[PDB]
Amino acid sequence: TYEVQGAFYDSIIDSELLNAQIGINLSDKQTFKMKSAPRITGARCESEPVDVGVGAPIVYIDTTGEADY
Amino acid sequence: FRVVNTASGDVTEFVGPDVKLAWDKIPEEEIIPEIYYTLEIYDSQDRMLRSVRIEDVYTYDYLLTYNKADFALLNSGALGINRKLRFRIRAEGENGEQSVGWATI
Repeated sequence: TYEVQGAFYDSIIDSELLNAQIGINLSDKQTFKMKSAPRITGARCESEPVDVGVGAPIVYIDTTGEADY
Repeated sequence: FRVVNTASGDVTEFVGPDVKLAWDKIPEEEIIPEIYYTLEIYDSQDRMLRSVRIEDVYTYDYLLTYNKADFALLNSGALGINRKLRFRIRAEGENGEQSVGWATI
């Protein structure tokens, strides 16, 4: 997690002023937790549920994470 | 007596880091001998920063370094800057003074 504070600075603020933060108007503090990458946990193969013939091989994978896709 | 760096929309607003302060030549200088323009800088809450004697130059520059250090630690005593500033000048020579021009801005 990281807390973020931002603020615009005009030409008045020099590098030292920017470091000191004195000449700038800090904004509100916003906190967010960085997401976690997807990790696979298990794999399996099953036959396709069918009435006749032989089902095609279907592979299952089980994962945990946050990735949208 | 004006600042040529003033923001387009607002005269009271200046955009640059240094005040591009410029004025006009006094029309009677030609008859007058050598002349010097005394420039006085006023801090907020009426305090006066410095009085600078300027001669032969009609456009004065107040470098950002002056605002940052010349008076942040001298008058205020702490690291900082001044935004609300008042500027005003006069035109005077030796063996006399011209207090009418002392009144400016």
